Amino acid sequence: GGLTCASAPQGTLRILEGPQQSLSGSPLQPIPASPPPQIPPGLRPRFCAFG
Amino acid sequence: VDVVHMDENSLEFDMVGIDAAIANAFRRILLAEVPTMAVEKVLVYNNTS
Repeated sequence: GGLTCASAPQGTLRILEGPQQSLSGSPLQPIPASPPPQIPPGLRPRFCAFG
Repeated sequence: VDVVHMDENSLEFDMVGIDAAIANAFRRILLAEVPTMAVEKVLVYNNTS
């Protein structure tokens, strides 16, 4: 029950949970481009010149 | 004067050979000088609207 002292420890192993692999996909997923505005189909002159 | 299309509440015609100073006079008398009847005084009682 004396509990004598011991020598100096050489190395200290650190145990830790691993990096989060297979979380990010190898291609990227962007928000798609909002489309450029279209001229709508079915546009015709509705105004006739009077008389 | 060549009348093209006339029906109820519309008319379209020509005036060949008249200058702008008489044509504009006809236009500007149609818009602002030909008289009509229209409501002027209103006498309310219980407009609960």
